[PDB]
Amino acid sequence: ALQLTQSPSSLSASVGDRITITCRASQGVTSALAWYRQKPGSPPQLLIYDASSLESGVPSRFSGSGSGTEFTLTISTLRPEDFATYYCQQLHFYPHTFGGGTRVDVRRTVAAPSVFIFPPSDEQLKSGTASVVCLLNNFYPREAKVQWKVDNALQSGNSQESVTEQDSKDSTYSLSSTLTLSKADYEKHKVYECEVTHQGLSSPVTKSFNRGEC
Amino acid sequence: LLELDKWAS
Amino acid sequence: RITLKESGPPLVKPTQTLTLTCSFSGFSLSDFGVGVGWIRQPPGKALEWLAIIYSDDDKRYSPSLNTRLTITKDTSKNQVVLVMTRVSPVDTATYFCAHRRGPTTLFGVPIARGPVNAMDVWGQGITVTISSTSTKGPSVFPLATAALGCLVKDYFPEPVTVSWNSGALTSGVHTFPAVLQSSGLYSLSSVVTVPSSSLQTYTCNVNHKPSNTKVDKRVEP
Repeated sequence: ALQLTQSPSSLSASVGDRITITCRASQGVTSALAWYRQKPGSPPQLLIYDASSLESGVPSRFSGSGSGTEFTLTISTLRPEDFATYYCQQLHFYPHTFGGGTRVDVRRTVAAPSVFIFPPSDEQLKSGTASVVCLLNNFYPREAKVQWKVDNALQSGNSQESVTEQDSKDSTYSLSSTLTLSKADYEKHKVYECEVTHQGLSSPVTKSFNRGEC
Repeated sequence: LLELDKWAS
Repeated sequence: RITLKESGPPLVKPTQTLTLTCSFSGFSLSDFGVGVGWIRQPPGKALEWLAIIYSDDDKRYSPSLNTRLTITKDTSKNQVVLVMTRVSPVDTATYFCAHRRGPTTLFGVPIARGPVNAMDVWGQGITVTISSTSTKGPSVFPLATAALGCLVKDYFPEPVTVSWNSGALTSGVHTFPAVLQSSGLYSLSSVVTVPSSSLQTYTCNVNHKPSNTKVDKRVEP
């Protein structure tokens, strides 16, 4: 099965920068490779076809090169509309594989997330379920890791998380993580902990509370 | 084992 | 000018069959070497190639989905149909149809294949959700610089609107993308950050039109 790997998976830049994105294929795909730009809420838009041909109507700041297994897309002078996610696609072999994409976002100073933990409400508990949520507020870069721990037991498969789009003024991201347990399970433990790892933290920050503890 | 695209060769 | 547009049901239940239609203009599926493919994209995820059909009726399918996919064209109607059987929740995604150029010809003679190396025009995409769920209003719970918010849980289908203090509060608010729970119901949280000194009243106004469920919940420390 053909592998199409984009690098990097994420990239921070500023208006005016010159950036390059690469796509490497597990087997040669000759010149049959295309590059697309996709803005949130819209379909992907073709930038380069074959591997270096500029699609009609596309600004000349976009350029593509390479053949075989290595391809690169470069934007000479980043414009505001270029903050988006880019994808490469291989059309030499079926199936016509897409790369995993590379998110290009607005660069700003590193900022650790302010972390908060919320126990479930007594109102929810009456219904038989307990949702514990952890909030990582206004951080940068986007990469962050949350680990739930209950009486020091590492939790797995019982949490879901979602992230905001980069803030238009802050240039930061915020993330919410919800740990879900049945009321029975919730009442069988005491310490609920949200462990956070981020580039802005010299070491992991843990926010927690003791159930029942009044 | 990978099948070639309609326009390959 | 080429345009394509996807149509079909926004909601489908697990095990059911999903039929998607791509209606296009600006080209004909009788034009030499032209193709129409289908690509999907799960929320927040990467693009995944599904299938393609050409004007000579040659067809190809994603190997991991070929037992559930059928692609066909109706040349006279300028449409391409993709049928996916036995869908499951992992099939929820935005489905796109797209055009693929055939080789450039000169006096009806193919002279350049470079143009076929891309999908050049795409449809806006149609969002399809797979859930066994019925229309259901959310249960709203309190989440108590200070941070607070509201957990808008167990509703279907999207979307829901959340505002703070009837719209008067916008600064420091973060309403997160909903997550489709394993139960087939959505859940989201809206939080707001404020100066610890304020703890001013804070009320989240929740509205889920699909179920005509309106809720105002005051959140305090």
